[PDB]
Amino acid sequence: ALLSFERKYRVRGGTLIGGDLFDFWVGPYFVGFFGVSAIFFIFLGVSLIGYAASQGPTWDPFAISINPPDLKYGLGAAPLLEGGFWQAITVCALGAFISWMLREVEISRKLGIGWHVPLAFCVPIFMFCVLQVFRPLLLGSWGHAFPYGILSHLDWVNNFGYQYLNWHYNPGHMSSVSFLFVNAMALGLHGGLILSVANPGDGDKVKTAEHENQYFRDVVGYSIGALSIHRLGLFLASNIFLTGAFGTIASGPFWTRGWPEWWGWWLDIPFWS
Amino acid sequence: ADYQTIYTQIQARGPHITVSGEWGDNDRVGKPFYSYWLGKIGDAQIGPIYLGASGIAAFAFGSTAILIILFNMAAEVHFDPLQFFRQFFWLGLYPPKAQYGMGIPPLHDGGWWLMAGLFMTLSLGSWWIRVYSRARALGLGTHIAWNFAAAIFFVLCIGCIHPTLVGSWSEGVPFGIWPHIDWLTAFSIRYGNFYYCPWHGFSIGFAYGCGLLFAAHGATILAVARFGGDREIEQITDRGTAVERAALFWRWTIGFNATIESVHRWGWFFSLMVMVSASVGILLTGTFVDNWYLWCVKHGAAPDYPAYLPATPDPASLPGAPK
Amino acid sequence: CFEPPPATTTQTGFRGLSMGEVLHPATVKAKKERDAQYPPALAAVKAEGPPVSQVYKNVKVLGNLTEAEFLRTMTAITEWVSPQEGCTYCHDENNLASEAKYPYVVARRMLEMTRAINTNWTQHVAQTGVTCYTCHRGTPLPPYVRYLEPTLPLNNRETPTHVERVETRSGYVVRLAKYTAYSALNYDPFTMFLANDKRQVRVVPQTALPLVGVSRGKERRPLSDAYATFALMMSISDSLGTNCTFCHNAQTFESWGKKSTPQRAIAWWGIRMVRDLNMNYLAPLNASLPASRLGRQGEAPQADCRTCHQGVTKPLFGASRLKDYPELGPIKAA
Amino acid sequence: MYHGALAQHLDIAQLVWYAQWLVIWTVVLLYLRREDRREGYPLVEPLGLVKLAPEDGQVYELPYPKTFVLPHGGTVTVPRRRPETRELKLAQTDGFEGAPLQPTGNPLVDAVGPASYAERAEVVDATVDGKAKIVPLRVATDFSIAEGDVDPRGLPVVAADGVEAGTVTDLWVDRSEHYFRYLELSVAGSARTALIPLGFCDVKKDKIVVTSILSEQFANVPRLQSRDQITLREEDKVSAYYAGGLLYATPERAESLL
Ligand code: BCB
Ligand code: BCB
Ligand code: BCB
Ligand SMILES: C/C=C1/c2cc3[nH]c4c(c3C)C(=O)[C@H](C(=O)OC)c4c3nc(cc4[nH]c(cc(n2)[C@@H]1C)c(C(C)=O)c4C)[C@@H](C)[C@@H]3CCC(=O)OC/C=C(\C)CCC[C@H](C)CCC[C@H](C)CCCC(C)C
Ligand SMILES: C/C=C1/c2cc3[nH]c4c(c3C)C(=O)[C@H](C(=O)OC)c4c3nc(cc4[nH]c(cc(n2)[C@@H]1C)c(C(C)=O)c4C)[C@@H](C)[C@@H]3CCC(=O)OC/C=C(\C)CCC[C@H](C)CCC[C@H](C)CCCC(C)C
Ligand SMILES: CC(C)=CCC/C(C)=C/CC/C(C)=C\CC/C(C)=C/CC/C(C)=C/CC/C(C)=C/CC/C(C)=C/CC/C(C)=C/CC/C(C)=C/CC1=C(C)C(=O)c2ccccc2C1=O
Ligand code: HEC
Ligand code: HEC
Ligand SMILES: CC(C)=CCC/C(C)=C/C=C/C(C)=C/C=C/C(C)=C/C=C\C=C(C)\C=C\C=C(/C)CC/C=C(\C)CCCC(C)C
Ligand SMILES: CCCCCCCCCCCC[N+](C)(C)[O-]
Ligand SMILES: CCCCCCCCCCCC[N+](C)(C)[O-]
Ligand SMILES: CCCCCCCCCCCC[N+](C)(C)[O-]
Ligand SMILES: CCCCCCCCCCCC[N+](C)(C)[O-]
Ligand SMILES: CCCCCCCCCCCC[N+](C)(C)[O-]
Ligand SMILES: [Fe+2]
Repeated sequence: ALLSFERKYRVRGGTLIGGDLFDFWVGPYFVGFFGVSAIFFIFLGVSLIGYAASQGPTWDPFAISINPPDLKYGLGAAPLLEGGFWQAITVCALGAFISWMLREVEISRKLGIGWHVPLAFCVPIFMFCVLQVFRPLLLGSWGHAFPYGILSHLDWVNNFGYQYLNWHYNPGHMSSVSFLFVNAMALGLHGGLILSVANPGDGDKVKTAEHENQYFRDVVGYSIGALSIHRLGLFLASNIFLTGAFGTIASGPFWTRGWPEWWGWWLDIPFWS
Repeated sequence: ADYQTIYTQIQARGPHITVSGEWGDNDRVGKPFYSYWLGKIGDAQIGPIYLGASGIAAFAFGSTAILIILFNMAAEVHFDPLQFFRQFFWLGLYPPKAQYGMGIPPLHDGGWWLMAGLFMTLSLGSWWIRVYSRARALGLGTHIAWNFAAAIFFVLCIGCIHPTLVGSWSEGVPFGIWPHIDWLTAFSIRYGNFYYCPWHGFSIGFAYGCGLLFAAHGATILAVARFGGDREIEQITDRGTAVERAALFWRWTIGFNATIESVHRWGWFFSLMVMVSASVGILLTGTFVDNWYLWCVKHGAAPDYPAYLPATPDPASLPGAPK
Repeated sequence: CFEPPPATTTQTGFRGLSMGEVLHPATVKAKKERDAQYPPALAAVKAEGPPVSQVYKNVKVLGNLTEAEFLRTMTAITEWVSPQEGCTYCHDENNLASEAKYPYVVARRMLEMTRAINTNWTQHVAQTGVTCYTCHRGTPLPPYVRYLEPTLPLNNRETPTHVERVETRSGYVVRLAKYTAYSALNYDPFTMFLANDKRQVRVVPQTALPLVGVSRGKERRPLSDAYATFALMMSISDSLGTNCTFCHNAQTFESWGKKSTPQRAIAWWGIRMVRDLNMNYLAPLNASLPASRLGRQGEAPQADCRTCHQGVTKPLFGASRLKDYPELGPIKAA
Repeated sequence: MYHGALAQHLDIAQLVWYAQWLVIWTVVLLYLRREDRREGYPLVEPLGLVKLAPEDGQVYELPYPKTFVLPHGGTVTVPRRRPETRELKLAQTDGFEGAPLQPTGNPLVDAVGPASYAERAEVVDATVDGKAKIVPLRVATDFSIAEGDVDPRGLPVVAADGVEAGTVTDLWVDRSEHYFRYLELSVAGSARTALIPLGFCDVKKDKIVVTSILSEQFANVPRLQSRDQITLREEDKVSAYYAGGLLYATPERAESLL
């Protein structure tokens, strides 16, 4: 079934690849060539995870872990039960994500809207590539990548941090965190502001664009504006990863010591030492 | 491309708007000024700002906390200005190092930390009254204040509620750039690895989720800026093609969708739940769980791995081992 | 500002746990070149004639050795401790039995200490062992020692800036930080944990839930203990030129078995050895040293992990002279 | 004993785990997902089988209606039944229910696909004090273009075929936000004026470039009822027409890009 306003928008066209062949919907979902490829990659990847898990020690969902190869395999293919499942699953994951992104482009084109959403989605895909592909390529082994496990991936994050003694002092991390926090805070502020205008309470009147701007101008001395808060939110969120990626890539390939010691560039200047 | 979604190509200037509040119209100060460069990416107008009693009080209480912290940091470098500037990030005002339980620590071992905390808490509460009151003055709902209240409560959990619940001021967060960071690791270690605290996981899920949602929502609105999607209030009261297309983009992509009003409820909820989750986690830590990793082992969740180098018995447990 | 690639990496845990060493080839090479200065073993001598307990006047430790063997030891000790100054650093040139110079009596105690390390602390030093060189590296004052307050530079052969000097109060936070791998942790782990056996390094509970009777108010260890253990761990890491994963799976720092490496157990024994060295051999030397050697509270310089290791996971990359100088231990009982 | 330990091998944190999930799912499913259905619902089914017989689930998924009290009089209640009456100049490409539709005429004029507009109120959007919000500078005489920016008046508008479609005569400003939203142009060879949203304009020093439509297509841009004000529905009609061009300005644009 369709939303009451939907039918007029369900026109042919807007595809990147394939034309009319896959230009249709299944229930609410648009398909397209990239919907077909997405489903293929999801099916293969999830099947491989199921099979890999069935060969390990547990069916507990928190405890299951599908891991990359030993460092000694370098950038070569590993045997299936020694890291090869992880390699195949990683390929499926990137195929799925990229297909998802390009499907969003087709959907955007069909609707006549900007492609900002799939462009924004490129950011987490890029970060996944930093962690699983680029950094391991720079260090010479797939085995530096993270394992697929709900809790196990956290054991990887934990050890990776402590390999650099105190990862909190990583300047790319400091930037990434600050963006994470300001973004969460800003989303709260923006959601609450819009709801506060539309829902004044008590049979009071819905307020106005002028009231929205007046509120922040009063509380902090500045209002960014209605369009610009959306540009800002996209910027703050994206920069969680666009800045964090530098901190991740630096650790190993460009810095081998603890992170606190990096700050010696400042602390150890002769003038004040 | 829609160049307007990147920057404002042609800026408008006009007479400044003032919306009257129920009270406080005479406490706005400053003369607005305009930045051309800011105007490319936001509103060009800066100021005026509202004063009022609650904001004045927040600044007085907050400045007092800040001065207590700075004066203790300065004592740490024996009042040497060049070393203060050099060493600033490493400097801090610490809670008690000795265990006095809930006893008021002496000034030289945590008492100034406690004082700074009190003045900071007063500042926060004072600012909260401003955030709440200003909404009421302008005939708006109090959604922002309730979100801010959750942030403040979290800070109270780590600063003084957890310490009270386990009965030691030694557990509070130090003031200082690096020192407040160091606390994170000390706390995680003491409580058996915060990765294994489910509420740490919930708080992260929500915080990452705010990333996803603000990227998604910001991008959605820019994608429909050609249709005036940024005029969200009248899109709520009178649905336009902007939000019809936004909803269909999502419906067609993920199989379901929000409305222009309800997406702001999702974002408010996600943001609130970062702080609510974190607070629950902290309230349970030390009170009811001592080692999160072991609590996960107990409940059957923790992953286990083969040894790579030989498994290593605790030498303290070996026959004839010294203490 | 940064370290150019490639990095050398090792694996120290199950695949996919990010456990292992991370090393800069140029730094490894410089440390190997420094440690390669260890003089070679002197030529073997035939044991002949009587023990020097019968030939010389004032031999108390090395009495079983023959004359040629004992003079070989003196040559080696001179290479390792006082090569610039020579035999007369410790001796009156006109009476080799005289104890008039303070280094003679210290040297005799050091001979005992070295024999004790190599005999009684094999759980740490194995069959690599130590010689005088391991710590001294060719100077009477070993380059890496600790006082009862933090000191800079770490290497005492480097000239200190005014702010580095212990008398400059404004420099204290930096003296601390450079001992804890640049952290801001406000604890000196040498005096807290290595100078003696008064404090427990372990800080993490061994049960999921808090035990009633140790978990409220003044029953509890203050959180400061956890920051202080962290400070010690930063310091040990930097002392050995390594990171946490050389010893631990950070999943659970407190666990042994599959959660720790064999190096963690060796480190445990090292903490005990260092405390024995400090309490029973090094600290009591303040009575035998001139005031110019002592710290501001009258203490003798003492040892930490860095004293031997000097930024390497095995001192001198595992070089050994144990079979070359059996007189330095292990000594057969008794 | 242990703090937190309860009967039957349970502990307080373990109970809180289940409770937190319960709270999350309750808010997500019972509250947020129903807020999400204040527009577009109930769903519309092919042919009909309409109602007749409204399924229980059609009631359960909806929240109770809310009523907004509008700033300038009247109220708006959602969800509410909102018929889409206007015959659609679309035909089926295939009989199966997920098949796309295709335009039976000129889709820009017929307002289908990405040329669709919403049935917004035929009311002029208002400022906080009840003046027309979106108005040309000839009316908003207290507004001006910031120093440093292009004044587009007099400039040619150049369409996707690179042919000049007309001349810019004014800018329409949002008096509430202080933000330009439309350019107004005189259409060459037609004897008419047309608006264009700024989001479809690439503003250059010597021309306005518009890639969304061809020059000849400016002749049928939707026309305002009045010279100096615009209704919310007219705004939707005008923006939708250019967006239609993105898919329909030439036959190639609906077809695969690659
Ligand atoms: C002990 C170790 C620590 C550590 C170690 C650590 C490391 C090693 C790294 C981070 C990184 C990061 N850390 Mg840090 N950290 C953080 C915060 C953060 C993040 C902001 C940042 C980026 C995360 C990332 O890469 O996600 C990645 C998320 C991705 C790739 C998501 C991909 C999504 C995908 C495209 C789509 C997936 C689809 C699903 C499969 C679909 C499922 C189907 C369903 C839903 C239908 C905070 C706030 C704290 C606090 C409060 O202390 C903290 C402490 C710590 N960190 C410790 C000190 N941290 C990273 C960073 O940037 O460092 C500079 C990083 O590398
Ligand atoms: C550099 C640091 C990283 C990091 C650090 C990190 C931390 C520290 C924590 C998480 C947590 C989480 N991480 Mg991880 N992580 C996850 C997924 C997850 C979830 C299991 C969970 C909640 C995430 C969430 O709500 O996000 C926002 C997204 C929302 C709200 C949309 C819904 C997403 C959905 C819950 C995803 C579920 C994924 C499936 C379980 C994966 C399998 C999919 C297939 C098999 C169908 C993915 C899919 C990836 C990929 C694809 O790169 C990733 C990468 C990384 N994580 C990096 C390695 N992550 C938290 C947790 O509880 O772990 C147990 C947690 O504490
Ligand atoms: C080795 C130690 C680690 C650690 C230790 C840690 C601890 C101890 C705690 C967290 C907490 C949290 N961690 Mg974790 N963490 C996080 C993420 C997060 C956050 C989502 C979450 C909540 C904190 C927050 O939002 O504070 C930012 C927001 C704040 C502080 C609110 C401020 C509001 C306030 C009103 C602002 C006031 C400003 C005023 C102007 C100030 C005035 C100044 C004065 C002087 C006048 C990630 C994503 C990772 C990754 C990727 O590894 C990570 C790893 C780690 N954490 C390690 C396991 N983490 C918290 C938690 O959830 O616990 C269950 C928590 O307490
Ligand atoms: C900086 C900006 C950010 C950002 C932004 C945006 N985010 C988007 C969009 C934008 C703009 C979208 O448009 C898109 C979407 O539609 O949204 C509803 C999307 C989405 N963000 C998802 C998850 C998500 N985002 C995260 C982070 C950020 N998002 C950051 C913060 C995080 C974490 C961990 O932080 C997570 C988990 C999905 C819900 C969805 C992709 C669905 C997918 O790709 O479908 C296609 C793939 C599948 C349905 C399954 C694939 C299964 C593979 C083959 C097998 C599993 C392999 C896997 C590697 C195993 C991991 C195990 C694990 C335990 C370690
Ligand atoms: C998940 C949800 C989250 C969330 C939510 C929310 N967070 C809010 C609100 C909501 C909803 C508000 O309504 C309120 C506000 O008003 O927003 C505009 C606010 C706040 N979040 C601040 C900072 C912060 N939030 C953080 C975290 C999260 N927040 C998490 C992530 C973090 C970190 C560490 O992550 C930091 C540093 C301040 C800017 C502000 C409090 C000012 C105060 O209590 O001051 C009290 C103290 C003083 C006034 C004197 C000292 C002056 C200081 C140095 C500077 C104060 C600046 C102030 C704006 C003055 C401007 C006027 C000036 C130009 C003349
Ligand atoms: C082995 C095996 C069986 C494998 C499985 C194979 C498989 C997947 C088969 C399926 C085949 C089917 C059914 C169909 C084929 C067609 C096809 C391509 C289907 C796709 C199926 C599929 C993979 C579905 C999964 C979809 C998915 C990734 C869902 C994730 C949802 C999540 C967790 C979202 C997180 C963000 C979030 C909290 C959103 C909630 C709030 C919403 C809805 C925001 C969106 C939104 C925003 C952001 C606005 O700004 C906005 C503004 C104005 C109006 C509306 C909106 C609006 O709706
Ligand atoms: C301090 C680091 C020493 C240096 C340098 C040298 N010697 Fe030494 N010597 C030292 C000690 C502690 C002892 C006593 C050892 C013991 O077991 O108690 C000695 C002893 C001698 C003796 C025997 C003297 C006697 O009792 O009659 C001789 C002949 C001797 N040492 C010679 C010698 C030479 C030739 C050295 C430079 C090559 C030399 N010593 C260095 C401590 C130190
Ligand atoms: C081997 C050379 C180690 C390195 C490198 C690190 N640690 Fe360690 N750790 C080591 C030992 C031998 C011990 C036990 C000492 C004892 O006397 O019992 C520890 C202990 C810890 C603890 C406490 C565990 C407990 O049971 O409570 C923690 C939290 C800890 N270590 C953390 C840690 C970190 C964060 C490190 C890198 C900065 C690190 N350790 C390094 C041995 C070794
Ligand atoms: C008995 C009971 C119930 C209560 C006792 C009294 C009481 C309420 C005590 C409360 C104590 C509290 C809440 C302590 C909280 C401590 C916390 C959360 C400290 C956290 C971090 C502090 C940091 C980073 C401070 C660094 C400070 C400086 C660099 C000095 C100047 C600081 C600034 C100018 C503000 C930071 C700027 C930021 C906006 C980017
Ligand atoms: C926030 C209240 C207003 C503050 C008043 C300060 C006046 C500064 C005037 C300088 C103008 C700077 N300018 C216009 C070039 O951007
Ligand atoms: C944490 C509370 C500290 C008390 C000091 C704050 C007092 C300000 C109250 C002003 C209230 C004025 N009002 C009602 C107009 O909002
Ligand atoms: C962020 C850490 C999350 C850890 C979650 C641990 C939850 C434990 C309680 C449920 C365990 C259920 N079980 C046995 C199926 O795993
Ligand atoms: C750990 C954070 C928990 C986040 C909860 C995520 C909520 C997204 C759920 C969407 C459910 C969709 N639907 C149609 C089934 O209701
Ligand atoms: C724990 C959060 C994960 C939630 C999983 C997201 C649900 C995927 C459903 C896609 C379509 C949903 N539905 C049934 C409304 O169409
Ligand atoms: Fe919005």
